[PDB]
Amino acid sequence: PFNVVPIHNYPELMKDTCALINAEWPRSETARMRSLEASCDSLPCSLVLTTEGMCRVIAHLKLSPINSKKKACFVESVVVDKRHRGQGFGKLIMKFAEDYCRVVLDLKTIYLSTIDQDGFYERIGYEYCAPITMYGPRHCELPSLQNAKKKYMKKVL
Ligand SMILES: CC(=O)SCCNC(=O)CCNC(=O)[C@H](O)C(C)(C)COP(=O)(O)OP(=O)(O)OC[C@H]1O[C@@H](n2cnc3c(N)ncnc32)[C@H](O)[C@@H]1OP(=O)(O)O
Repeated sequence: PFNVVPIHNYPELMKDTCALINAEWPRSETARMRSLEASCDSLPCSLVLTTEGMCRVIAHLKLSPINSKKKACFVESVVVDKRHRGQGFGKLIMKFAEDYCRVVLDLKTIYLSTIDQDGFYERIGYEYCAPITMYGPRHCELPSLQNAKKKYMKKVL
C-alpha cells in the first residue's frame, strides 16, 4: 500500500515534494526543483514515500555525496508530511534509504547532522560521531548558516 521511489523516475511528484519540503524549511519552489532535478541513479538521490496510487507524497529524504568518502553518503531534508507524523513513516523511509544505499548504491555508511531530532535518529539506530563535512575544500560555508547546536551522527549499514 506504500511505495518509496527515486524522484527522477516520477517527475510528476516534484511539485508536491517541493511543497512538502518548503512547508518545513521555506525556500523558493525553483530552489527545491533544482535539488530534485539533480537526483540520479547514483548520488545525489532524492527518495519519496507515497501511497500505492502515488496520489500523496508522505515523506522525502535526500542522499548526498561526501567528497572525502566514496563509500558513504549524507542524508538530509528528512521530512514527513505534517498530517502523517508519529505513525512510523519517518522510520519507514529511513530504513528504505539504508537498504537502498547498501544494496543499490553499494555504500557502507550514512552520515547526518541535526539540531533537534537526534532522538529520532538514535531510536532508529544512529550513533553520535565526530564532526564531518559533506563538501570538499572547494567550498566555503556562509558563516550565517552555522549553528552551535549541530550534532553529527552515523550508521554503519
Ligand atoms: C538530517 C535532518 O534532516 S534533521 C531534521 C529532521 N526532519 C524534521 O525535523 C522535519 C519535521 N519532522 C518530521 O518530518 C518527522 O517528525 C521526523 C522525520 C523527525 C520523524 O518522522 P515521524 O514519522 O514523525 O517519526 P516516526 O513515526 O517514524 O517515529 C520513529 C520513532 O522515533 C521516535 N521519535 C520520533 N521523533 C522523535 C524526536 N523528534 N525525538 C525523539 N524521538 C522521536 C518515535 O517515538 C518513534 O518511536 P518508536 O519507534 O518506538 O515507535
